[PDB]
Amino acid sequence: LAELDEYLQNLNHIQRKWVYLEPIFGRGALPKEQTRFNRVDEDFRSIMTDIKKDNRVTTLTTHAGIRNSLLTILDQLQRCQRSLNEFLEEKRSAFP
Amino acid sequence: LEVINQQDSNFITALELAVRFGKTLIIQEMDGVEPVLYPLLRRDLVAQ
Amino acid sequence: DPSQELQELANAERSGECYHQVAMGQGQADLAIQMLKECARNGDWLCLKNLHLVVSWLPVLEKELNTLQPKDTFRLWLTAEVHPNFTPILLQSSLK
Amino acid sequence: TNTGRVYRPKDCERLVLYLKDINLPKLDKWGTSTLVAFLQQVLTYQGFYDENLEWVGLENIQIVASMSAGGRLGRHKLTTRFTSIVRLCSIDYPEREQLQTIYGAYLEPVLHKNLKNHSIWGSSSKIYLLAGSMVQVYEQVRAKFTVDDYSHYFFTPCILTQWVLGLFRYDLEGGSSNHPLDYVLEIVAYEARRLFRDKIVGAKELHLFDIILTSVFQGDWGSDILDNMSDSFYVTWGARHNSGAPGQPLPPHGKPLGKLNSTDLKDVIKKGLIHYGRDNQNLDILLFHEVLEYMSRIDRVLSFPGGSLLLAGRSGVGRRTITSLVSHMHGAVLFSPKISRGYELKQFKNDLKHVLQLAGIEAQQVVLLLEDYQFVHPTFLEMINSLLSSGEVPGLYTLEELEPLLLPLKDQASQDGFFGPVFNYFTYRIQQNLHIVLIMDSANSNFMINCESNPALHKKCQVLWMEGWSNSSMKKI
Amino acid sequence: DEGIDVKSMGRIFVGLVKCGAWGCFDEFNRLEESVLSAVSMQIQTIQDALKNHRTVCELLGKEVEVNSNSGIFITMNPAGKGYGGRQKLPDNLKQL
Amino acid sequence: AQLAAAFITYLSAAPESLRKTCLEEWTKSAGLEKFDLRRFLCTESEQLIWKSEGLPSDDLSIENALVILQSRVCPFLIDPSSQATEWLKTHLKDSRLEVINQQDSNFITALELAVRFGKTLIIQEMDGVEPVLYPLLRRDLVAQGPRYVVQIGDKIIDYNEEFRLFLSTRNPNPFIPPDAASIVTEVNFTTT
Amino acid sequence: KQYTMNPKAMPRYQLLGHIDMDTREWSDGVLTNSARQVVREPQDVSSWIICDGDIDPEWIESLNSVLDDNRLLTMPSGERIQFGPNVNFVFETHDLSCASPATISRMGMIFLSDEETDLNSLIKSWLRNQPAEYRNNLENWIGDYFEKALQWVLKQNDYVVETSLVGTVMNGLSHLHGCRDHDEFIINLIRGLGGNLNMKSRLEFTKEVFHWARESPPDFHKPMDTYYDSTRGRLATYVLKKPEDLTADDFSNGLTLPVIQTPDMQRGLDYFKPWLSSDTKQPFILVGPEGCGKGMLLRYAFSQLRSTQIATVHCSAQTTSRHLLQKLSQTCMVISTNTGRVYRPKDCERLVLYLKDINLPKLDKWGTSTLVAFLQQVLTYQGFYDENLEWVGLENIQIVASMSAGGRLGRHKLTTRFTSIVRLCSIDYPEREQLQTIYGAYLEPVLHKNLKNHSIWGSSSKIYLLAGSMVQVYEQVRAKFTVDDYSHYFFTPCILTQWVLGLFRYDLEGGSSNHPLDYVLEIVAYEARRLFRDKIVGAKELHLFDIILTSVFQGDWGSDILDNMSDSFYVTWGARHNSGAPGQPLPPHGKPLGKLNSTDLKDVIKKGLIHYGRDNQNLDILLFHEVLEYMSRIDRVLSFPGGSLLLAGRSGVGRRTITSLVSHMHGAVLFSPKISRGYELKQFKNDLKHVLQLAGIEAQQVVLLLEDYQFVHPTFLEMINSLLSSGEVPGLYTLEELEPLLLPLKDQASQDGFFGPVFNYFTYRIQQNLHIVLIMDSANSNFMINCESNPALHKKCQVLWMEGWSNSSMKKIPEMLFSEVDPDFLKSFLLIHESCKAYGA
Ligand SMILES: Nc1ncnc2c1ncn2[C@@H]1O[C@H](COP(=O)(O)OP(=O)(O)O)[C@@H](O)[C@H]1O
Ligand SMILES: Nc1ncnc2c1ncn2[C@@H]1O[C@H](COP(=O)(O)OP(=O)(O)O)[C@@H](O)[C@H]1O
Ligand SMILES: Nc1ncnc2c1ncn2[C@@H]1O[C@H](COP(=O)(O)OP(=O)(O)O)[C@@H](O)[C@H]1O
Repeated sequence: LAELDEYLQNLNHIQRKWVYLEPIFGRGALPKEQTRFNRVDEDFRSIMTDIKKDNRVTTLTTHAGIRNSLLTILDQLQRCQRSLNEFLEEKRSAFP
Repeated sequence: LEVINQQDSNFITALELAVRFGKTLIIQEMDGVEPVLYPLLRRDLVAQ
Repeated sequence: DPSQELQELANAERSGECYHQVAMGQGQADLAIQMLKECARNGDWLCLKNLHLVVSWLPVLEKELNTLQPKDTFRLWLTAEVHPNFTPILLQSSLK
Repeated sequence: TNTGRVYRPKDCERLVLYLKDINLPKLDKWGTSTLVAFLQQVLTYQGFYDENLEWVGLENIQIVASMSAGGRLGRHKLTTRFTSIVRLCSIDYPEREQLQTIYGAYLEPVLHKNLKNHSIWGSSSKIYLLAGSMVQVYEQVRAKFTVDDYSHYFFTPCILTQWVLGLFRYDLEGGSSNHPLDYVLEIVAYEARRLFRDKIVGAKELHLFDIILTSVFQGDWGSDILDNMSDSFYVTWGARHNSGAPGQPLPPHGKPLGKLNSTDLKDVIKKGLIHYGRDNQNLDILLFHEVLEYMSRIDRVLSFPGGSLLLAGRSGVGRRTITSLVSHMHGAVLFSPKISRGYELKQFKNDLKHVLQLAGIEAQQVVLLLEDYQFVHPTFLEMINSLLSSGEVPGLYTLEELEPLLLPLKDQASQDGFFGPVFNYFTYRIQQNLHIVLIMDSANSNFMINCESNPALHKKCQVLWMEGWSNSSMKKI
Repeated sequence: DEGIDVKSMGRIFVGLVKCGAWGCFDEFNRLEESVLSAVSMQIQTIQDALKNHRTVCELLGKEVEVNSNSGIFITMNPAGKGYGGRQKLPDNLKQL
Repeated sequence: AQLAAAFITYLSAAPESLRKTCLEEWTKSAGLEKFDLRRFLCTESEQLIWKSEGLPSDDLSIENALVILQSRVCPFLIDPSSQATEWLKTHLKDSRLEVINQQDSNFITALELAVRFGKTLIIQEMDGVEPVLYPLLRRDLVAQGPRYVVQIGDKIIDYNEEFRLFLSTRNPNPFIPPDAASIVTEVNFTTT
Repeated sequence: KQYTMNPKAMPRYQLLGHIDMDTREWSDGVLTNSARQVVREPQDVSSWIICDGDIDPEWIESLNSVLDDNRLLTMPSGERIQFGPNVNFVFETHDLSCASPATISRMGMIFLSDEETDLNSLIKSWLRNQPAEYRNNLENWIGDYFEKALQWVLKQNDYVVETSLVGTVMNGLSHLHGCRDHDEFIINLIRGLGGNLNMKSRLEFTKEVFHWARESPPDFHKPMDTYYDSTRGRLATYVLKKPEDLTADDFSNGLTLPVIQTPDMQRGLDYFKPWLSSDTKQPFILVGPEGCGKGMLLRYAFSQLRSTQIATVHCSAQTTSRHLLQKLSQTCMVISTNTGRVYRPKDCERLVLYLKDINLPKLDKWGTSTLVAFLQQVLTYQGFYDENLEWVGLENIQIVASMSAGGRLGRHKLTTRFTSIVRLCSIDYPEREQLQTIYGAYLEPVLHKNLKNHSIWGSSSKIYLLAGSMVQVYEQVRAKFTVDDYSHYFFTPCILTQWVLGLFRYDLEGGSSNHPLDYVLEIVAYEARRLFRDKIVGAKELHLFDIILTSVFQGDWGSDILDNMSDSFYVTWGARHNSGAPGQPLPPHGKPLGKLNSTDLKDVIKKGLIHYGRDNQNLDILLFHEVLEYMSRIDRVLSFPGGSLLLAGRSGVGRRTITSLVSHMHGAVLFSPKISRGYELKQFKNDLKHVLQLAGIEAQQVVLLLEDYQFVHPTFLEMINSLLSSGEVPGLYTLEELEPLLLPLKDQASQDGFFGPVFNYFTYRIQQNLHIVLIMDSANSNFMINCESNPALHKKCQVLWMEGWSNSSMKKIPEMLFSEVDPDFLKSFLLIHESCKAYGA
């Protein structure tokens, strides 16, 4: 249970942030951002395909080392946030 | 002048004194070209 | 408050808004020196204010006063408060 | 586990040890290598006797090794015990009709990243024809030279790959629309000249190679295209948009190059020479055509990411003098170990730890310099052979001394996109940020042995053949 | 509170002059002292832009568009016998 | 010689009433109530040559210019108006000289050149005693055969025998601790 | 849904959040995170953010907009988080002396009193937690003995550390559970209550308790020492236990000294024994006057244990959370159970954090230390908010801290929150009849490791008499001097211990059978002279001290024994068996010493001075009596394992010159950081890493040298204070940079017999192999502050008082500048200088 709790409590973060950051990089594609987010896209959709295969909840305890996959996806999303700072200030200057 | 032997115990110390004080140096029992004595035999002079 | 009299004097004697002023606070000193040099070259005036808070800045100010080569009609206006541990050298080289 | 301790790959399922060379390790005086005996033990019994008196198993490991055909020297033959356990096959050289297609489809985009929409370049029959011409050159050069002449007439299509990836360096802009055949063909001929030509020893072979090159360029188009650009010097010192020193990470194709003159390069050399003699020994360097050639050739290789040199020449001629000057003009730190009485190998290991630390942590562009009088113990060429070929020095660091040192690299490792552990990133930074210079005398007795006994020592680094001034310039001195 | 940056107050002021809302700066007393001094120059610039009916003011480099139905207020206590650690406001800033 | 040494080694700091009282007490202590010292130590021709350049003609200025005969230690010029400094860098024209400012960009480089080449060095805008200049103001000379080297920060630098160091000051207070004042002799140009 | 902050332990920028200054990047905080977690939750919730900590206005006024009529929390970035109709904040606290009445009028309030509490209603539940084998007798004895003894203690109110009522109750109770009979229960009650009083009241407390008990013991004289035994039913005999295991191998470590089991040490152990057993997990704090015997006795009780793991941390005026956190996390596992990650001691069962000083850390300007607030958080809630936004628990940790009585300056007082949670008592100075026995039983074996079978020495009445004489000296010196004179008239029996362990250094061989009284008594008087005398400033006090010393030696035996050995110089340079440099590990008592002469020492100095001027600056050093004295005194302290000096004197006199010479003559490397323009603290950290690496790996004897002009940033004295006192520099190395560096030490760690981890061995090598020299000017302005603000800076290192040459030697200096009317010149020089001293000379 100590493993399964941390795995779920990371995967919900990853799901929410991926749902957030799909359409922005989809619409205004700058490729230096796009390569980053495509690698994160691949690393998430590859996990979710194997969850589509077997949906038993204790399979996440017995996948092929998912822990570093989850932590690296979170870290790369943090870094693309730090890349998005400039565009955030652009839209903040847009609408008051 | 100072004259020194090759297989001698105080070689590098006396070599330092001969480079500093401006001696004229003669070495006795050389068996070839020492590894130490290459930039001194060449010209390797950084200025201060 | 001397500021209104200085403003009316700068409006009377000069025109085109040559009057430039900078208060002294956290993060204004290193642009204060640049504006000091620039308005020394331009010959325009400069009004520093509140030189009783930044007490460990005034050696830089007296060094730059000794160093610079002003023009004609340049006038430097200060504004300080009564404060122990002040520096004598700029008190020597000023009206009070 | 139960039944003895075991090793298992972390965070994966099928770890793959990719052994690069199998013919190359060393027999004893009976014919049995300990390496191939060890791998026979592993692939038969899935374990090994580790030291401190305990068997240690393995769990999930493949071994996929490589080799060349046992033709040359230094290629031992394998025992039949190790051969018939595991699988094998063979493959052949990509032939000419294939290589024309490979390098046509390389030569179209690297050209067409600029001037894509212009007159003659485009409509890629000509792009195919240039590649076919270079393949014809490569084939006739391999037809006229062999390995029985000297230790290093190396000819693989690695040369063609490095050749056609050299062309990022040149201002091929063509906005000022030239002739424009000559402006790019002379560029091509110069790059081919400084790749193929500068390793041929005898003068008559140099003249034969000139006849080959000219006969190709005339059989492809008419005559008289190479004619007179022998005074050209494509050097870093002057190009489009002022090549011009800051910018300590390197470009992916080195600093770009541009056309110059002789006398202008003379003034640039004199300026940098004055600035060198300020803080060094004041140099009484003369000038003649060959020194201009030599400094151009050292610049256009030391301004490449991961370049090294083998300087084979007579004694007495200036080689360390010109390389010290170019190392000062490009701001790279030059380092050479200063020998003393008590030479060891521990000394050399500490100096290599110094250089590797600086060049692989602080991203600084470094030039390492070893000459003949410093190789005072016979394993030094082997360490330099490894550090040239791979990027590591084996058995140098321990395990505990890598995490407090590579610990400040995880951040840039995270931001850059490079995955795996931190040590591969460290090795990649060393491969990008470290230059090696070997000055070796030509007519030393041990030169043939120390060019045959380290094969990467003439596969990694370009080998300039400095031996012999002209008859013309010794008159002018 | 806490002594926040003068750029951090500057961006708040940019938001207030672009939207048109009354900043009711509760507890303007307890703020770090030199921050008050730089804020004084900022407020003076904004109030000049209001009084001369200016459409384009300029602080922190950019040309921030100021709104005509704007406004700034503070609320504070006097630093009496038991009102804790609060620093006394500058005289210039009181004159605004 | 006792009186002439005691004046130099003590009283270049005190106000002139203390100079008068102490010289009178010492002069009565010896018993020779005549016998002044500014004529004993210098003659008329050197005084008028010093006056020919811009030295102030007071008793205080001339006695202060007599105290910088001292070369056991470094002289320290407290000087509100820069006439005495102009005079000293006037009549030290003949030997080698460089003059540098305190808050200057090339301070340590020019300091290295002044220690090596054997210059005579004058520093303008000193605000006290620098942390760098402590072993040079003291005696810290490790020998390398016949020569001597001295520590300046991280470098190792040859101490040329022609090294003479003076330094000016624009405000009587700042700055001496009681550690960098027992090696540096202090001179106060004052209007009396 | 409960969220629990403690707002004083963590710093402000973690609590309320803050901004990275250069990046403009909002870092989150603790209760900003908690506010986001509560506004996530749906409408059918309720949550109570609780701030169980003390109150300062400069953070509690940050919540005025939350506790408003409005309901809103604001970030400094401009982000503003609302709140619904659900949330409440609950502020447990102690008092509101320091809160502005905006908050007091802003929020609701509940009051409690000391009249509403029911003591019996807490006695009953504790009685209900008893295992039903003694409860009849315990209730029968509590119900008629407890209330009288509680109300009499609340009547006296002479208790040394301030507690509430509940605290006095728990101190009374936690020394009881497991009494058998009535006479044992009386003594358990006495040890429960009377530990918090002082000795003016403890005696009559015992008198009234035994008198209003059944009977009186046979301990009618000094009744503090009644030893109830379970075996016979004995009440009281105080017996002295003398050891007989005494060699010089016991004294090899400076610590682990042989504890003489005196009755007061038995009373301390009888106090300690009920609380350190594995059934009563109790935190407790000793109180003692400074230098009395706390750490030694607590280490003895640590050694009596079974499977513990001691980790002593010396706290000081800079000790924060992260220092104890890393001292824990070096020797403690990280195992991830359910309900959050936790820490567990490796390879043991009961880890003990031994906090050395509690009065000494630093208040802010309201009165609340963050250290004691953090330890309050730990001892109440068994966890802490680690950074990177995650609660982290603890599992099996005691806290046994120490302190001195709050008499001097730099000793703050403790809050009553932290005092009445945990246990305490106090102990007293070992008095004179005890100390005579301690140092008699020290002075017999260290003498009798040689000349054991001879004439006068032996028949240990004389050995007792010498110790009694030195105790008389120590008492009269403490009678004639105080701390109001200067910062450093330090007088604990640590001085007597260092004094009588100095006597290993001397050739007391006596094979050539002397007088032999004078040969050892002059040795004793010289050691006493160079320990006590050389820190007295004024000359008249020096003469008074001479009268004291001589009056003692004459009142003990006749007259005229000290008479004329002022020309003696016990120096390393010459002894028995040719002291004489190799031998880089040090002897356990330093290099041995021996008698010399003046002129012979002059030749030894001239030889070493020639050899120094060979490879250095050639020195024009003169000679007079005072320089001979000064070089002898520097040698006899720098030839001690772990010695350091504080050189307090005028400027200009040679101090670095003599210490550089003695550092060359003993072959020790001398190191001093050479300042440049860009001074930093990173520079100083790298230079300290250099010195610590050399001196703690390569076993080399090193002399470190710092002077006044190098302290260019005000934390340098604090780092030197720590590196003197403990042996470590806190927060210097990381965790990863200790294993590839201490990795070559496990082999000698295995062979030598030293256990525990490798880092304690590294610290022990640094404590044996590193000398510190501080040259400080006397009449600097900051000298008093930097002798008062670092207390170990005059407890660790011996302080020589170099100020002022004689009148006699300043006459002799020109006479040595004469050949290299005569007396009238010389006496004129002296009078000129004596008149010129009134301006700085
Ligand atoms: N082109 C040149 N003009 C003038 N001097 C030269 C030239 N080439 C070499 N030298 C002389 O050669 C010396 C340096 O030789 P070096 O570079 O050490 O030879 P190597 O490279 O074989 O070790 C210098 O003193 C220099 O004067
Ligand atoms: N009963 C005793 N017998 C012998 N020596 C003692 C006794 N009590 C105290 N001492 C001496 O007093 C010293 C007490 O040190 P301690 O009080 O632990 O230092 P601190 O006050 O810094 O904790 C010990 O080193 C020991 O030598
Ligand atoms: N006893 C002495 N005999 C001769 N010279 C001395 C003596 N004591 C000090 N000096 C002089 O003092 C100078 C060194 O002073 P220093 O030791 O630096 O003072 P401090 O220890 O206060 O820094 C040397 O030049 C030395 O000539």
